Amino acid sequence: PDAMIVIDGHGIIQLFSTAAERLFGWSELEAIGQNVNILMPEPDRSRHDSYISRYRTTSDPHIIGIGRIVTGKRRDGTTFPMHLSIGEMQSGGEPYFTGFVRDLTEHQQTQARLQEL
Ligand code: HEM
Ligand SMILES: [C-]#N
Repeated sequence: PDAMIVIDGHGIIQLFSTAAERLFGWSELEAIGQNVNILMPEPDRSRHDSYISRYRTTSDPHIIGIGRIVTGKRRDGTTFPMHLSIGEMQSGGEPYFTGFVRDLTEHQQTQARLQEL
């Protein structure tokens, strides 16, 4: 039951788990109705809707069901690495996407500390 975010086909946050609140700093009510791009930094932020549009038309997976590390952005403006897995679903005839997130800040810190010593 980690950080899970569900968005519609236009990238608007539909569900936002409790763990996602603790990780991103946004309450579920504040997040719901916002675009998922509020969780990442630029350039990705301004680019995110184009990535979603691209996929929706080419039916071309780039990261759907792949799993990878990106940098996300918390409410206070701080950035952090996180592993992200996007899953695709359908409901009411329209696409929905789910993102499972695993915070990796601690890992990056440990790795960094071990490097500097
Ligand atoms: C918060 C950190 C995130 C960042 C930095 C990020 C970044 C990106 C990038 C760079 C792409 C396109 C990659 C490519 O075309 O190779 C992309 C695509 C997309 N993202 Fe995100 N994303 C984030 C979170 C999310 C979340 C949480 C969702 C769903 C809950 C989501 C849904 C999508 C979808 C549906 C696409 C298009 C899928 C595809 O191109 O196959 N993203 N994202
Ligand atoms: C986006 N992944």
